Amino acid sequence: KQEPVAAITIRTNEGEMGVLAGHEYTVQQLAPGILEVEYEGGKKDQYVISGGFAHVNDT
Amino acid sequence: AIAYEVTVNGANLIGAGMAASGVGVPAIGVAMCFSSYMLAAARQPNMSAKLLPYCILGFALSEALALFTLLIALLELFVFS
Amino acid sequence: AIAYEVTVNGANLIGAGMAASGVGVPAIGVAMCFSSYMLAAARQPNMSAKLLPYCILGFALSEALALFTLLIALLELFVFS
Amino acid sequence: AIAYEVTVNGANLIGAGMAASGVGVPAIGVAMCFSSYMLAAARQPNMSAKLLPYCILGFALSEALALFTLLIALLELFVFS
Amino acid sequence: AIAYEVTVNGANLIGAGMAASGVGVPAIGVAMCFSSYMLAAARQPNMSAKLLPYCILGFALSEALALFTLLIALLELFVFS
Amino acid sequence: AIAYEVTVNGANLIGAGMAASGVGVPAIGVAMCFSSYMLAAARQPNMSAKLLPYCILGFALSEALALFTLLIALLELFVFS
Amino acid sequence: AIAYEVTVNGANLIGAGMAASGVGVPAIGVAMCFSSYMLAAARQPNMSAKLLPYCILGFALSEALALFTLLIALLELFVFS
Amino acid sequence: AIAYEVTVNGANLIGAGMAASGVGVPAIGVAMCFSSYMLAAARQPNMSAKLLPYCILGFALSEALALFTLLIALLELFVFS
Amino acid sequence: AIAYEVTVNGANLIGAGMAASGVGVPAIGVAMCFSSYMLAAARQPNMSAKLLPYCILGFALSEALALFTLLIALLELFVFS
Amino acid sequence: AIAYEVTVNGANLIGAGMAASGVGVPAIGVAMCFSSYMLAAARQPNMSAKLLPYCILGFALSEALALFTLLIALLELFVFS
Amino acid sequence: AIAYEVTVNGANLIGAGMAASGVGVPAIGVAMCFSSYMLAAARQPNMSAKLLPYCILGFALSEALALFTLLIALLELFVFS
Repeated sequence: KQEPVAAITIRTNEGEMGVLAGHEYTVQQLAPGILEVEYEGGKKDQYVISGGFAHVNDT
Repeated sequence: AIAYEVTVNGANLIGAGMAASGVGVPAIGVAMCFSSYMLAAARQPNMSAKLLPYCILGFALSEALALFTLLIALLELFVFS
Repeated sequence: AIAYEVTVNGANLIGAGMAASGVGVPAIGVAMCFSSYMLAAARQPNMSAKLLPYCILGFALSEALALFTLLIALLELFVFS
Repeated sequence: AIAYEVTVNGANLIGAGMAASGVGVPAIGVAMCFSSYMLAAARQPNMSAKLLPYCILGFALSEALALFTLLIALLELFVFS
Repeated sequence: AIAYEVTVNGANLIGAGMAASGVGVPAIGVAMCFSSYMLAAARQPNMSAKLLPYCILGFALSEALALFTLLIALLELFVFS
Repeated sequence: AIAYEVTVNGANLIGAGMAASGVGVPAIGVAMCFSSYMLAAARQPNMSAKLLPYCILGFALSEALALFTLLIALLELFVFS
Repeated sequence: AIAYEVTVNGANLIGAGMAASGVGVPAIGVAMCFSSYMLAAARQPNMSAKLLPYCILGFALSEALALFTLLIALLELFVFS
Repeated sequence: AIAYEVTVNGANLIGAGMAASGVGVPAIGVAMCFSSYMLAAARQPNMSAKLLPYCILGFALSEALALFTLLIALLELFVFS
Repeated sequence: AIAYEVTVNGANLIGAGMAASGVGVPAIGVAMCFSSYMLAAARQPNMSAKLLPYCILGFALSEALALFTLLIALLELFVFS
Repeated sequence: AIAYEVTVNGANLIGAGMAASGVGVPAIGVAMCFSSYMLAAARQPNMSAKLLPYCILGFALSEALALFTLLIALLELFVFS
Repeated sequence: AIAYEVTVNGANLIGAGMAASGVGVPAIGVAMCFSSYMLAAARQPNMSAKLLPYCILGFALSEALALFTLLIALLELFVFS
């Protein structure tokens, strides 16, 4: 819930995308695969998903 | 061997067109810069004020290349006999 | 050695034909601008008013190079004998 | 040094074949403009009325360059001796 | 100062080649236009009929530039000696 | 002045090459049209049958320009003495 | 006026070089066509059999233009004196 | 009228350069035919092997066009006087 | 055979035009570079700081090529007889 | 008809330029082949290992075309009289 | 048959320009390469290191061609009489 995060990496049908702060507003599918979160401490957290929709914000 | 120096004065006015043919290519860069700035600004208005310097710089360099291409021709004709 | 100056009077009417080849090359570099404005306004219509200046600005200069490519062809013929 | 002025009457015409090479290159900027209008309206139909003006503008000016490139090629034969 | 006026009758024809080199460039614009219509119909079939007039207009005008270029190339032969 | 009319019979067989330079330029546009049909059918197969008539149509017209270019290269050799 | 007919024999070949210059441009259309087929089949493999015919057709057509251009380049040496 | 056959042996070695200007062009098709495949494999790994034949096909055909362009240049010299 | 040397001084003032044609093309490289920087920054501003040096490098070496071309057009004229 | 054979020692060096004009064009086929590897690798890093065999291959063969387009420019000068 | 060997000392200075025109073309491949790096890094920043070498590598190769296209234009002038 609203965790501070440094970076995140998603998978799509067009291919693998990588989101950082201030990324452009884009809404798109999530292809069924893995999802990497990277906190400010340099650690990482991988999650398997089953589809979805990623809603990114400029803010 | 015999030696015939020849001086075609009219060649003053042929090479100028060959530079003029290239004066117009940098325009493609110019718009290709501004055309980008819109699309970027379409995807991120918040960044529109930070991208303009790089836009003006690319424009200036393209324009300067065209300016030298034209400066040859204007220098080719108006001084050479 | 021997020296033959020559004055080809038809060369005047050759470089114009080669300079004018580059008058249309800015055209792709002109409509690229307006086309991009349409794409941006289609992406973010709200931003359209803030994009129209730069568009015009690019067109004010991308076209100018074409004129600087045409001027030669009109400055090459009508004044040079 | 010797003075050989020469007047080549064929150069009345060769240049019109060169400038005419640059009469087609605006057509791509043309079709770019119209294609962009199509793709923009496909991205935002309700904006199609507001983008059509800009299209025409860019179009005409691109075409205008062709006309000048077409003027020379017709200004170079029907009057020049 | 001597004057050698020369009438090159073969320069009737060389330019007719060069002009023809420009007749193909409008084809890529024609294809750009039809491609845009296809992709827009694939993006929004409801706009299939609304966009087609602009497609025909752009094709007509690219083809017309090609037509004037071919007109130069042919007029450059069948009337000029 | 002095009048030397020259009939260069080799210019018969020069412009035919120059025109042949432009016969290939339509091919890239040709391929553009078919590429667009492919990607349009991919985005929407249901519209494929509706987009094919333009595709074919586009090809022919593009090809026509190339053909006319080729015709000059065939009209420049096999009739000119 | 005086009449100098000249038969320049080297012009049998200088055009062939230019006739070779247009042989390469159609290759871009060939490659564009196969690239489009690849991308479309990757977006919709189930359409791969329905799009493959038009692909081959585009290749043959573009290559036909290249063949005509090359045809001049070979029809300009082995037959013309 | 008078008849002057001129045999310019040095024109052996101009077209061989001119043709070379069109020998490098098919590369842009060639690389494209590869550049697509990666993206196709990027869009769908499973469809790599099904798409490789068309990659090699477009490659070979564009390279053969370049080879026929080079054939004129190398044949323009080592057999022709 | 017989031996006629010739020294065409006008060739000094032709190639400088032929070179100047290619001075404008690198402007497209400059613009392509900056346009890429914008459309990358507008996708990820955090990488702007990491992408600006490469962009900087991109419009140096490109520009440098143009300068060499322009240098020839200044090294062809102001030194050669 | 009369027979004036000529052996031009300067056209042993013009064609080199016309060949060198085409040595820089296949550079595009380089970048387009490496650029595609980047974006593909960005879209699917785990595929980068199997895409690289294609990239360098297309590059090398494009470079082969450029090498021949340059090899004439070296073969046109250092061996011919 | 009569034989006139001729030594043109001006061709020395023309081909360089014709080579110089091809020196600016690799710049567009340069920019294509660096732009690809920027956009791929924007897609995947974690790959920004792993894609850096290829970029540089690709650049150098394109640059190498320009050097050759610049080598001749410097090897054509300052050694040839």
